[PDB]
Amino acid sequence: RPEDLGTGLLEALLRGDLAGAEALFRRGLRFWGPEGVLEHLLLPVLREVGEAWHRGEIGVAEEHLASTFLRARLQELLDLAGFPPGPPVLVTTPPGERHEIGAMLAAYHLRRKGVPALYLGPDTPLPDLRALARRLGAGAVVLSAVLSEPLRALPDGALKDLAPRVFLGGQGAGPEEARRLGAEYMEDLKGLAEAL
Amino acid sequence: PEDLGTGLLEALLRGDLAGAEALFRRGLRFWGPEGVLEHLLLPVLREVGEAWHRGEIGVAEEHLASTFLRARLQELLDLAGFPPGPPVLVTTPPGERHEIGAMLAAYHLRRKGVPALYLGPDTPLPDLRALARRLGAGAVVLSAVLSEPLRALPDGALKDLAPRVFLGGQGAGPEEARRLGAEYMEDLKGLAEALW
Amino acid sequence: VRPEDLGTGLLEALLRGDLAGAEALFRRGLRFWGPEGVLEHLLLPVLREVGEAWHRGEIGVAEEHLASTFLRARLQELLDLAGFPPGPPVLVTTPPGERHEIGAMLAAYHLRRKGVPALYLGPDTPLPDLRALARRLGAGAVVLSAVLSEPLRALPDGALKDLAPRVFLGGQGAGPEEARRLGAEYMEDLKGLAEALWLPR
Amino acid sequence: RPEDLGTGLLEALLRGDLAGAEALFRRGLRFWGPEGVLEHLLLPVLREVGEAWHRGEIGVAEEHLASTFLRARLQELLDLAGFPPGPPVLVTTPPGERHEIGAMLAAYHLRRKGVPALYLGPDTPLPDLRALARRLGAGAVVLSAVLSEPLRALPDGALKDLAPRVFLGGQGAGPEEARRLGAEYMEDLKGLAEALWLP
Ligand code: B12
Ligand code: B12
Ligand code: B12
Ligand code: B12
Ligand SMILES: [Br-]
Repeated sequence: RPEDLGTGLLEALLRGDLAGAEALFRRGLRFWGPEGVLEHLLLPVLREVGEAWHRGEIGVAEEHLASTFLRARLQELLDLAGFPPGPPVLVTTPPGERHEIGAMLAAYHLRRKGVPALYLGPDTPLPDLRALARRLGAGAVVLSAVLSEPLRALPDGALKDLAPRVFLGGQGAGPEEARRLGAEYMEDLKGLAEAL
Repeated sequence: PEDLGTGLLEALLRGDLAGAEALFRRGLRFWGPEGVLEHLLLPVLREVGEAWHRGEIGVAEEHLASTFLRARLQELLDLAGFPPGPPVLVTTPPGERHEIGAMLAAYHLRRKGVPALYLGPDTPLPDLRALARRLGAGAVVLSAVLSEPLRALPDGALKDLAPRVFLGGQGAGPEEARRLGAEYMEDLKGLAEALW
Repeated sequence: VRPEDLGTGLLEALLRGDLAGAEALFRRGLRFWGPEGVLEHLLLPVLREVGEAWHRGEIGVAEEHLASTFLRARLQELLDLAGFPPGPPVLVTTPPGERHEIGAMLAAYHLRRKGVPALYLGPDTPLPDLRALARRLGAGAVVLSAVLSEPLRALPDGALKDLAPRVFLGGQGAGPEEARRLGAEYMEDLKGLAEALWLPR
Repeated sequence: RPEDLGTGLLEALLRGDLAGAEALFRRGLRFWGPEGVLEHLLLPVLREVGEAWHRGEIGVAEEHLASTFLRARLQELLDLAGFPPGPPVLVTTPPGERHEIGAMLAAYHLRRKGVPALYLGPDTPLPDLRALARRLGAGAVVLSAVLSEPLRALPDGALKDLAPRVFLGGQGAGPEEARRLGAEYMEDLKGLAEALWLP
């Protein structure tokens, strides 16, 4: 039953039953819809994995396994959203940030609203990012920070003119760090599309 | 993979919906969203139609397969993004009961960032015109598999359904479109370009 | 708060072409009340309101189409979430001339929820073709949904009698007298259809 | 058209035409099939991207974009190969190795041969990897190294007893470094499943 899908998915992953995990995920998709399954299945399982690690019950390998699975499910949804033409929004994470899920969520929410979000993958050097934005005439750059340490490593103003609009979010980011870096801060992914 | 079409058709004809669903999903993984329509859904649909037209299968078997494929397309349709802004209304001419062409058109538009509202088939023109006007629709798109429903319409019938009116499907040709006051397009890939 | 309270919001979302909003509201209803709840207390009441509003001339065919297509899509989703078990199927359709799908889809859904392999063919299946498919697949039953009475009236006495070992007819277009004339078993309760099949558990 | 697919795909990616890149990739699939498209399209384009970067013709962002696309196509094929039951083989890259494609190829070739290859993602610390292998009762661990420096940083015997069988490959690896690390070395992915089954 739905309230038990999260537990089932997590237990499936922890015993290496990818087939079973995939079926459970698909059930979640059918029940909650695309946005629903992200809010009520993907994120809760990801958090529980994190909490289990933070508590010492599993290691990085189990975490990697679950993240890779969920990244694959999200990439599927990303390609089902389609990719509109027109000036792209480049989506990535700060240098040193290897966690991808936040960035992919942001790209997904934009693409569902008809915004051409180009997900680059994580960990993009800022000069290279600036150059690509300029060449493709990107309207915005969007950064997801799960950890605060990668943002702390950046100098003041580092994000300031990557693109006409620069957005920073994720639990690793706050309004003060965004201001220091010269980015706009946003808490809700659902409002990122509206903001553009 | 070049065997997915045969497998799907045989699965449907023996009423193995579970197997047909898996095969369809394989086709999705392999060919992508637009690809599975070109390489799996439409070929199977046509083979079913041809088999019926040849007298090899009965209406019930055909219905079963068509209903399945309609359901798979509706799934993909709702997985696509839906932007805000003036909608494009998508339907079929009065008397045209076949849905898949219209659904394809709506899907290809939604993938390209166009807010295509699929109404279902068989919409009377005054009612269609009124809805377009009320919602401030930028366009109406009609899919005609049969030519007879178009033939029954008076000259100019489609001319003012919305600021732009497109007619396609194998039931339509450039001369019939001109007679009816619609713009003709053969390729769905060019419909999105024509709007943006 | 009850499911039918969301009906006005859902319908108004649909009528202004806010598909995202309509979908979200429907999904909320699903989370809160569950599938059977939302079907009985949101989907059907809204479908009827749409129909009545059309029958009264308050909305045009296009708006009605839009709403019906939306509700059909939500029901098809639930239908495919119920899964498809193995075993001899039950074929679900509507009589020739009957284009309305929702009743048939409901019947298929309630069977599938109870572990019965209900094959929904779509609507409007000729009887000899239906009989042939039932025979080939070794179907235990056929289920017919009739919203209109005229399609049933057009059929000869006994026409439904031997489509399969069991044949069930329902929908507001059907009554017990017409079912008896046609040789079908008449059935009002969707939740009791599986039980009526006399299968294990 | 086939002889033009690689150039077309690369140019599509470099101008951020994901729709066009996806179609071109699908054409490659129609021509060459699943295994074919990897040898004739995915890998050549990946290498050309790399070479173009190494030559200074594109920046990291363009490379990231193309690699992310190709990673997505490979993950698709990986999950199409299916996942059999039975004791898994864990597939990853050494600590410090962020490149994924080699590992994904290895997992794919195993899965095609009916081996349950669990791709973990890249860059797994060895104690954590050891623990997961133990928990899942994995018969083998497979590591793909494109860079040599991450292997050089590892202590002697570091890969020994991650499972009863441990394989190391990729251009970053050679037989001498594998022996030092306590892994078995191999070059050809088409032989890897057979090499795991047999002694
Ligand atoms: C999972 C998790 C991890 C995972 C991260 C990988 C993964 N699986 O995603 C792993 C295992 C790596 C991890 C470990 C650590 N992480 Co941790 N862990 C978590 C946990 C449980 C969830 C984080 C999470 O929600 N991630 C999913 C992302 C997508 O959600 P999100 O970042 O909150 O972002 C949301 C929004 O901001 C928005 N969003 C995301 N991106 C963007 C971008 C834009 C533009 C916008 C508008 C919105 C947006 O969408 C998201 C969902 O709504 C939290 C605890 C908790 N929150 O309950 C911590 C937590 C974040 N971790 C913490 C940290 C920093 C760590 C550690 C360094 C601490 C340690 N014990 O060593 C380690 C080391 C990191 C490393 N070396 O890899 C601490 C933070 C404390 C602090 N700030 O000092 C937390 C808060 C735990 C705690 N309560 O103490 N962690
Ligand atoms: C499948 C099929 C059926 C199926 C329908 C399945 C279903 N949809 O539920 C069934 C078996 C029901 C059927 C029956 C009939 N159909 Co029939 N059958 C076909 C068949 C084999 C394929 C049709 C098809 O490709 N559909 C899929 C659609 C999407 O393809 P499409 O219309 O070509 O559209 C493409 C493009 O135009 C574009 N597109 C679509 N819409 C739009 C819109 C725009 C704006 C744009 C830009 C692009 C675009 O995308 C599509 C794919 O690339 C063809 C024969 C053939 N080989 O083509 C006939 C055909 C269409 N059928 C035909 C006939 C005669 C019938 C019947 C009337 C036969 C009869 N006497 O009873 C019945 C009608 C039933 C009714 N309800 O009225 C004729 C039509 C002749 C005509 N009118 O000119 C055809 C051509 C067969 C023939 N050669 O005689 N048929
Ligand atoms: C909605 C509706 C429509 C909608 C249909 C929406 C849709 N896409 O499905 C629209 C607007 C299209 C419509 C139009 C028409 N319909 Co109308 N409308 C209705 C309405 C309001 C409700 C029908 C309904 O409840 N549908 C849902 C189904 C599932 O409900 P149900 O059949 O009662 O079934 C219940 C149970 O029997 C059970 N069930 C269903 N099937 C089965 C099977 C089994 C085995 C079991 C156990 C149980 C079961 O499930 C349901 C639970 O409540 C009624 C009037 C009313 N207030 O009831 C008419 C009504 C059915 N319509 C009617 C008419 C006349 C029409 C039109 C012909 C009007 C016209 N002039 O063109 C058209 C028909 C077009 C055509 N195809 O020929 C008449 C039918 C008269 C008759 N048949 O004798 C009605 C009764 C209105 C009237 N009093 O005049 N209609
Ligand atoms: C593509 C590439 C990149 C790409 C990576 C793209 C990507 N997303 O993977 C990019 C542009 C990022 C790149 C950059 C760098 N790379 Co580079 N580039 C290459 C290139 C052109 C090809 C590598 C390749 O083919 N990878 C794909 C994999 C699958 O191929 P493979 O490892 O040969 O594996 C084959 C087999 O071994 C088998 N296989 C793979 N794994 C396994 C496992 C097992 C068990 C088995 C049996 C078989 C097997 O499958 C493959 C055949 O189909 C080579 C140059 C060349 N001509 O080879 C370098 C090369 C690997 N790069 C190199 C360097 C130096 C770098 C950088 C460190 C440069 C720098 N920044 O200073 C960075 C890395 C930055 C970092 N630390 O993260 C060096 C490595 C030197 C060394 N290892 O001693 C090379 C050799 C170039 C050179 N001549 O200097 N590179
Ligand atoms: Br009900």
